[PDB]
Amino acid sequence: VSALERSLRLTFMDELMERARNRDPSGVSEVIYDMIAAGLSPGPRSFHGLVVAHALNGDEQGAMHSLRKELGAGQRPLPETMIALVRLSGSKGNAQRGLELLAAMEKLNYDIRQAWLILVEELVRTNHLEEANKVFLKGARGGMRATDQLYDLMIEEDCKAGDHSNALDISYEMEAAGRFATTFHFNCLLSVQATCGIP
Amino acid sequence: LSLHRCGLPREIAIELFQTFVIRGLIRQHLASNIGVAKSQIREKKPIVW
Amino acid sequence: IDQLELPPRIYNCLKKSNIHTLLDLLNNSQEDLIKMEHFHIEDVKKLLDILEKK
Amino acid sequence: GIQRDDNGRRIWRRRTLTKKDDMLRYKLQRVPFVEEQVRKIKEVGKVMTMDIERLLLSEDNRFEFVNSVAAEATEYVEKNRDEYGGTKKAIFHVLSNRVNDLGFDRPEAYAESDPYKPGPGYLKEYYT
Amino acid sequence: PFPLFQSPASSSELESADPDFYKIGYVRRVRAYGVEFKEGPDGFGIYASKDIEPRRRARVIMEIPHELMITIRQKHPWMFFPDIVPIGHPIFDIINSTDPERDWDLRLACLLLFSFDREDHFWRLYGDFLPAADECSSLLLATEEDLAELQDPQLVSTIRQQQKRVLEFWEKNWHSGVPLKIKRLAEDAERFIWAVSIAQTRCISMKTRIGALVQDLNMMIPYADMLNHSFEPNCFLHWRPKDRILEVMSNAGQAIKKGEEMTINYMPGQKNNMLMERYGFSTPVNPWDAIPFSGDSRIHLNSFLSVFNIFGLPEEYYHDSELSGDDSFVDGAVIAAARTLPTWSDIDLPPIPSAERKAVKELQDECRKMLAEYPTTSEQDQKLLDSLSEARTTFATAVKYRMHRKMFIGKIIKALDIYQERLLF
Amino acid sequence: YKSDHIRARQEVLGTTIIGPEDAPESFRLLVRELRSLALELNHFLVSEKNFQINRKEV
Ligand SMILES: Nc1ncnc2c1ncn2[C@@H]1O[C@H](CSCC[C@H](N)C(=O)O)[C@@H](O)[C@H]1O
Repeated sequence: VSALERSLRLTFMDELMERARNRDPSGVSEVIYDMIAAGLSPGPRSFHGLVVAHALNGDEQGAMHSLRKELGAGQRPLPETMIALVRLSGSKGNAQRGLELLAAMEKLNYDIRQAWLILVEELVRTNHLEEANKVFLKGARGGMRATDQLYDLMIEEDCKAGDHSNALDISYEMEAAGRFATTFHFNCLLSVQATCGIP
Repeated sequence: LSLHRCGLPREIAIELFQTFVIRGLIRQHLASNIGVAKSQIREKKPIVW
Repeated sequence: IDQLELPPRIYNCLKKSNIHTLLDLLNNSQEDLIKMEHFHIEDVKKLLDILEKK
Repeated sequence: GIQRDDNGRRIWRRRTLTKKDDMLRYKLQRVPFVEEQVRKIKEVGKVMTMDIERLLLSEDNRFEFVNSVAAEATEYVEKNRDEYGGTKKAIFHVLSNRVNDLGFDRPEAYAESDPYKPGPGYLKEYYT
Repeated sequence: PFPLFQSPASSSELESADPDFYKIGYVRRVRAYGVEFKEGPDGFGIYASKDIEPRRRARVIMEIPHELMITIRQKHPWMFFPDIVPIGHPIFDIINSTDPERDWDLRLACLLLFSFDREDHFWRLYGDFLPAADECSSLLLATEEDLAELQDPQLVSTIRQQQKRVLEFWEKNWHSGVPLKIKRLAEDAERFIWAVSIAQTRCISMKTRIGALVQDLNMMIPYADMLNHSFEPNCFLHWRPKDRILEVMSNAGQAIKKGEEMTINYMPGQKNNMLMERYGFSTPVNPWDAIPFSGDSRIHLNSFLSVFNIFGLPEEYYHDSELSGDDSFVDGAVIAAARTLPTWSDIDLPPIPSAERKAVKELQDECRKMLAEYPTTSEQDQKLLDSLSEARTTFATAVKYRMHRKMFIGKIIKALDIYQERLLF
Repeated sequence: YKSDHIRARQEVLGTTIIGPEDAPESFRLLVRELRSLALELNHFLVSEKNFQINRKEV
């Protein structure tokens, strides 16, 4: 590797991040274009700035377009890019897109669990509780253990929404995951059972 | 006999394990179907025991 | 091992160890031969080259 | 602590039992005449009996253990219908696997053949 | 290819242990499966006698009956299981006159000395395989010469604080007026120091169910303390309550190759100073060692985590081997850097490589200062150890502790170096 | 099915030849006898998931 070769990457990537952090994917498209003109092949982190530019503005279609271009070039995407993709999908509640990306990470042999937590949290954050149940349970049946906060957050939201059927199933998964339901978890379940009319 | 074993006669064992013997005959292709096996059991072939 | 032109001491030790066939001799190891009573390290060397000629 | 000789190699005190253990000389012997017992135990099937208890030793509730065994046995037969009908039993295969999971060695499903069976039509009459 | 034609007939520092060592336990229903005990200049150790093919669940490695152990409750009242102290014995008054939370080691030392005096107790035989006062690596036995060389005012102050506490406890409870049955336990002050050193360096706290009772016991399990420490253990300790057997079980689905050492984590996550204070040893690959740092400069740890294939939450930081391919550099040492280094992160904000490059050298500009603070270098200390041929083992550990800390600073200097250049790609 | 239970015993041979959820006939017969005495014996399964009460037909 030439000494000035890394300098050219530094100069290019010192500027791409500015466009990446200023939320303008259009400007980033030329930076990689002149980077192709520069002669050196694109890198996984080169698309990272392109991906986040779409993610910051909320270009879910643009984020996928940047992803396949990274795939089209033929290098493994960075996990940070993958994590940003599922988080963007969770922000818009696109459950089908989120699970498809998570399957790619497992096919890419990455840590799906940490990204799986963020996607579930985002759906709860965006009040997509029903979709969050689908994502959380499917990961729960797999064997991965969620965080203590996620179990508390997910159960409480379901009981507030009258979703005791999903909350109880989630609570059972938590028990099998190695965490036992404390008084807090039972209190959430009782908030719904007390209204069923059967003491 | 051992403490955990019991001896069953052939005519009593075959009555109790009627279904399982038929399954074994079908599984190992000795009997094509249930009807052949039941007739074969009544024939008391050496394979049945 | 009778047909193998072994030294008389080598032959007697193998027979004492209930080793009669060439196949039985091959299935043993050099360590399995050293542990025999009247068998030494130099003997397993001369035993091998006899088999090598065959 | 660290001690080395001229050659640079490390010399350490070989920790050895200074005193004498009475039970050491009273327990290393093995009985020589249990060949017929060990063969009978394997043929009868008592070897699984010890294994069944051994699994229960690490278990918390024996009713959960049998439910887990039954659940896993049902899973085995669903995958391979045409395997657990005769000499191999679904439940015995589970027990043999669970012992092998602990790191020990057992024959698959504790199945044993009759090496001295003369002919296909000859079935071993039991001396009652 | 016949066995006769094939002629099969390193690691010289490790020799097979005395056969009596396993035999005296074997007669007491102690079984070790697929492993053997080897000893060397460092000490004992358990090494696999064969390849451990992984199974669906954890594989049993060792079994220790309860009656061979010395156990005392962590919480008052102090009840001893496999009860060895007779009712009315004066040694109980010494034990009962201890700090409920600070003197756990002292209460085990009294039992340890008491067990050696008992003729029928198993530990009077197993005590011969314990390291002597000079062989033990506990810092509690170290003098000022080793403590001064340790180069850690905080750690030295703690060690010297413990020495006063232990020595004064012996003075109070082993005066001239004690009964002979108590006096013979600790004829001199030095022996009690060794007893506390063994208790600190070999206690294994664990919640065990004995019959219908569940409690936390400061246990003294034999043959299980011999397992060395590693923050990525290949086996763990499991208590089987039905037969009161402590099972050593290898991690489920993990293969152990021939000759590989079996290790357990003494503590879940701790720094090397804690390990030196408790066990008197340090590991350069500790994923919990920290270092004070100014908060002015920080980097994007997410980029730092990914470039070394580190995933999971900070509570579960770990490195992926197959993703990195070989990556001989990455170990547990760099994982600690992911925690102790000042870092910044937003939802998805990408970092500025130039700003980080502006800061990586600035970060490394500070990193050269701590190494300059210690007069010796990392290679200077290990070179001295090879040249050294007559010194206490605590001196070597004190050398190792500062060497590991210096390398931990040296490791992160290289870690930031590779991270800085790899950020461009 | 190893008793007076027509539905289960009908296919229990065939499950063991190739390789419940309903009340037994005795209980169903018991209901009719109580049903003949102007007594309505009802078996409900209140669900533990969503508290959905369903009447098990007897
Ligand atoms: N991972 C490790 N690295 C270095 N020393 C270790 C170690 N694990 C244990 N030790 C040593 O063992 C002591 C704890 S007791 C463990 C038994 C000891 N290894 C023996 O051979 O008898 C520590 O004080 C240290 O001296």
